[PDB]
Amino acid sequence: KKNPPQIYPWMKRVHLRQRTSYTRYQTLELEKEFHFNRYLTRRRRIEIAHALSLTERQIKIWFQNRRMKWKKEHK
Amino acid sequence: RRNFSKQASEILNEYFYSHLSNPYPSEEAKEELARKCGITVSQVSNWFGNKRIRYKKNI
DNA sequence: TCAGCCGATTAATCTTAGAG
DNA sequence: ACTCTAAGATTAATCGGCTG
Repeated sequence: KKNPPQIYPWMKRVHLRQRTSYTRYQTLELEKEFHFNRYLTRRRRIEIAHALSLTERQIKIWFQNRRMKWKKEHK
Repeated sequence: RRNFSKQASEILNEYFYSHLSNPYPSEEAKEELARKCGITVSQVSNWFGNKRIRYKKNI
């Protein structure tokens, strides 16, 4: 990929890095909480973000991604 | 899981380089390539994600 | 409204089949 | 045969359209 005839937009840098892997415990719970209730209430949202030491956005994103993963395993 | 066949890759690269202007195939072209290469649409989709990034990080 | 949902993708990473 | 590379997969986190 050393020489692209041009630098098209997609080749540009999007996203105005870090990937905080989640501990086995954290993932085990979120999962645990998922089998229980696929969607989240502002309530459950906070209590969990609390319990597992994570921001609300992370719990929100975690469930959003888990739903798409559920969608694609079909099961 | 084993890697893709020398031919499947060729097929994918052909598409990729053939479209460097927008390497984002539609779910159809993806389904198309998928069957051509004898691999899932997910596998194609992953392949393109990885291909794009690894292309960029090497410009 | 406007925060959260979907969907596709980005980018960092995990795994480990294999090019060397 | 043996070893690191990188192919292929997984998943935080982002972009953006859209609605309840």
